[PDB]
Amino acid sequence: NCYFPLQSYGFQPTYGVGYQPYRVVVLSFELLHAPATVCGPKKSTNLV
Amino acid sequence: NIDGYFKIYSKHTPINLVRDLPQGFSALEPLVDLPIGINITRFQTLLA
Ligand SMILES: *[C@@H]1O[C@H](CO)[C@@H](O)[C@H](O)[C@H]1NC(C)=O
Repeated sequence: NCYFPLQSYGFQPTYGVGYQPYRVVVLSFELLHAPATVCGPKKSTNLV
Repeated sequence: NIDGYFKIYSKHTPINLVRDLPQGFSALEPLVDLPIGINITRFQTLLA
């Protein structure tokens, strides 16, 4: 009942629709306590 | 340091004087603004 706590993944090109490897990104952000150093792009138009 | 933004304004001007801070007048232009957020309580320079 001792267990080494990790278990390495197995990813072969033969596996079914579940076992296979999927990459993840989480755009985590912690919000609204400080001055801004990022926003999205501020699109613009021709000068009449 | 204003509401989480640091600001530098500066000048360089030519002189000919021996001793004291030259009597006369010029303004400083704003050079750079940075959103650093830190508490500047105190400071030091850097010699070479
Ligand atoms: C600056 O000081 C205030 C007052 O203690 C504090 O609320 C704030 O978190 C401080 N910020 C830093 C980066 O020291």
